[PDB]
Order: sequence, then structure tokens, then C-alpha cells
Amino acid sequence: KSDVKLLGAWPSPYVMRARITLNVKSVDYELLEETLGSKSDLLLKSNPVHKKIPVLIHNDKPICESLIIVHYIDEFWSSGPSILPSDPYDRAIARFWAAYLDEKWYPSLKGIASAQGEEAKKAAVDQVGESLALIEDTYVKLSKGKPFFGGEKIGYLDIAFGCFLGWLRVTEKTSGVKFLNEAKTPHLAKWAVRFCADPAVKDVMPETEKLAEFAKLLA
Amino acid sequence: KSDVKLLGAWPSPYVMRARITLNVKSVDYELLEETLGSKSDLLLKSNPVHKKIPVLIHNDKPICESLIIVHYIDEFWSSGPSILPSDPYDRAIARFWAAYLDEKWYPSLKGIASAQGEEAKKAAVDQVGESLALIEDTYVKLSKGKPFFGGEKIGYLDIAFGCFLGWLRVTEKTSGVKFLNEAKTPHLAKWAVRFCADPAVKDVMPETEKLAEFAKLLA
Ligand SMILES: N[C@@H](CCC(=O)N[C@@H](CS)C(=O)NCC(=O)O)C(=O)O
Ligand SMILES: N[C@@H](CCC(=O)N[C@@H](CS)C(=O)NCC(=O)O)C(=O)O
Repeated sequence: KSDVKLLGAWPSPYVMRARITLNVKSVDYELLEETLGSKSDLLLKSNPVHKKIPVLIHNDKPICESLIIVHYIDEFWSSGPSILPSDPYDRAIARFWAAYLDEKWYPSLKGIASAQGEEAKKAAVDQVGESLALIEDTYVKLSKGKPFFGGEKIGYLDIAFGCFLGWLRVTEKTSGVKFLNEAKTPHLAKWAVRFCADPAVKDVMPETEKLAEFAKLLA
Repeated sequence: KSDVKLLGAWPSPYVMRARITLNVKSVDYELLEETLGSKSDLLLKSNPVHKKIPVLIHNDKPICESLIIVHYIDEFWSSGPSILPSDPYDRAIARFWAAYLDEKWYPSLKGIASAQGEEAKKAAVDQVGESLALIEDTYVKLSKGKPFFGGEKIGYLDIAFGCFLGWLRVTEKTSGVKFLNEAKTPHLAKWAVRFCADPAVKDVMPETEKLAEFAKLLA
């Protein structure tokens, strides 16, 4: 906490990645919230390039990009539970789907709410459904019967994907489409319950209607 | 070569990342070229998600995304010269600037040639100049007097940035603006000569006018 500070905002899924990873490692830290609508001077100093949260400040050194932050926490506090797979190929696959979720899935998740002003543009709803099917079978292959993407304990892809679960449930209630359930994604449904109930996740996973209130609050 | 195949295209900077990393590790491999304009069925099978090159096929297992590929090669062939820094913070900084070059710099490099049809839209030229200044001082801080971003031998960020040098020189000749030279970027200029002349780079670094011919060939 004296040595570790996290620049972020409570409803941010990427900030949650750092929070979860820090909890897994039992690393204490000070949380500095960003008033959304404007950017703090500390965020500007700490991340002049992207001006984005989260920013992990460890011993007065900035570490930017959530996935890079997760890697860093795992590699520095190496004596704690590993966040990344031990095997090089498992590592590459882990990293691929995390990058996939940020480049493709999450923007397409935002795409359901967004559009223009015609009728039925939401092939976005179809694509989110397809992606979740891709993730469902990805889980089956990676988990191999074990409760998480990373086995016994939550891992890199658990954190990378599970950090979106709140915003997913927001999208579900508003769009009317339940993407993640027992019918469509049976394995992910069971995993989602366990992940959201994990001690390193449950308190930093924001309430759904609370997130929804923020979403509707957002201009 | 029997065990390692690289799906790509010769003028691709991201494919070059894999080629360079493989050379550093002295890992032999078969090269399968993509006819640009269409996508091979192997590329479609090997990368159904992004349908992008490069794809490293190691023991009939696909590894996608160049930076993930670089990580994988470094972590699998771990007995060879390290491509990533040993220190966790140096690792995070390495990864940040690599990600920066792909998200911000290279798209803004393509931005100089691209536009609409008015006059003088190229604040793109200014931004490429600014970014190179950011990279120049980044080099000074990371190299610490040593010839490369990674010290003695080329490293992660050497490969991540140096893979763009051919397309940079193409942009320079066409735009008329020399971005990387002794006046603007003195340290990068000296490094560029060494990197391009490194045995793991020199043969897979395409000729400039040859790249330019491809660029003008490209519709
Ligand atoms: N690639 C970045 C994404 C960061 C990001 O976009 N954060 C959003 C919300 S989670 C934000 O509020 N950024 C400040 C901004 O977008 O201007 C990461 O993984 O850290
Ligand atoms: N993020 C990807 C970028 C891959 C990429 O965009 N490759 C380009 C040229 S280097 C390409 O030809 N992709 C096939 C396509 O864009 O459709 C990586 O680092 O591998």
C-alpha cells in the first residue's frame, strides 16, 4: 500500500484485472479513483502516452496496460500463486484469448448498445453469441474438467474474461438477450458462478444494477 | 523446419518479428508465403479468429499474434539467447512500448500516406516525429549506453521496433520527410545501422525500393 498504488475507476473492467491479480497475490495497495469526465494530473503524469487507466504505481514507477500489469504482478510477486500457466504453449494460448477479448469481443460487446438509427443492425448480438461459443469451447479445452481456465485457482484468462462479467450482465438485461447461461454456454455458466464467488473477485466485482445505473448515468 | 512452420508474407513487419526471433534462437523453420489479395486455406485453418499472419506452427500447433509468438519462441527455446529482459519492470516497459508501436505508432505511420482530399492534413507527419522523439529518449533510458534496447544483443523492443524500419524508410522517401536521422534522432540512427546489420536481421530485412515497389504495386 505504501509501495503499491493503483490508478483507476471502480466500474472499469481493466482496472478490476489489476485488483483481482493483486488480491490473489495478497498484495496490499492504495486505490486512487478517477473522476470520469476528466483526467487527474497524476494519471497524466503516470500515463502521458495513452492517458488510460489502470496504472499500477510500484515504488513510484508506473506500469501501464492492464494485461502488462497482470504479467508484472505475477512476475514480481513470483513466490505467490501463479497467474500465468507454466507451459509455454498454454501461455501463448492464454495470452491470445486475452488479447482477443480486448481487440474483438469487448468492442463488439459495446457494439450492441451502439449503432445509428435504422432497424435491426445488431448482427452485433449474433457475433457476441458466436464469440461466447468460441470462448465456451475454449474453456472446455483449457480447463480440462478443472473449475477454472487456469485449473484449481483462477488464472490469467479467468481474470482477463471474468473482469467483463458485470458489464456482460448489464448488456444482457438491457438488450434482453441472455448470452451466458446453461443452455447456450453450460460450462461457462458454472465457471461464472465460481469466479464471481472467488474471494479475490467477489468484493471487487461491482453490483450489476449499480453498473447499469452508471451506464445509464453515462452520457 | 520439420517441426516449425511460419505462415506469413515477406513484406510484413510482424512476420519479420518471428523470423528475426527464430534466427536469434537458431531455430530452423519452413516459410509459407501468403499471396496477398487472398487468404490460404492453411491460414484460415490455423487462424480462424483473426485470419492474420504471422502464424507460427510448432509441432502442428498454431501460435498467433507476432508479439505472442516472440514471447513463445523465447520461452520455449529458453536455452538460447533471451529475447525478453530478465527484470520484471524492464519486461513491463519492454512490452508497453511494443504494444505502443502496434496500437499507436504504426497506424499513425500508415496515416501519412492515407487521408481524404483537402490540403495539409498531415499532422500525421508531426505525430510520427513526436513519437520517434518519445522512442529516441526511450532508447536512451533502456539501452543505457549499450548498443541495443536489450543491451549487448538485440532484444524484444529491438525486434518490435526494428521490424518497421523498412516501411519507415519507404514512408521517408515518399513523404519527403526523414524521420530517423542524426539530427532528429541521433541515438536511434546509430542503433538502426547496427540492428539492420545484425546477422539475425540483415537477410530478412527487405530492400527499401523493393518494399516501395510493393507499396506502389498495392491497390
Ligand atoms: N488497453 C487498456 C484499456 C484501458 C481503458 O480503455 N480504460 C477505459 C475504461 S476501462 C478508460 O476509462 N480509459 C481512459 C480513457 O479511455 O480515456 C488496458 O487494458 O489497460
Ligand atoms: N496484431 C497482429 C497484426 C497482424 C497483421 O495485421 N498482419 C498484416 C500485415 S503485417 C496482414 O497482412 N494481415 C492479414 C490481414 O490483415 O488481413 C500481429 O502482430 O501479428
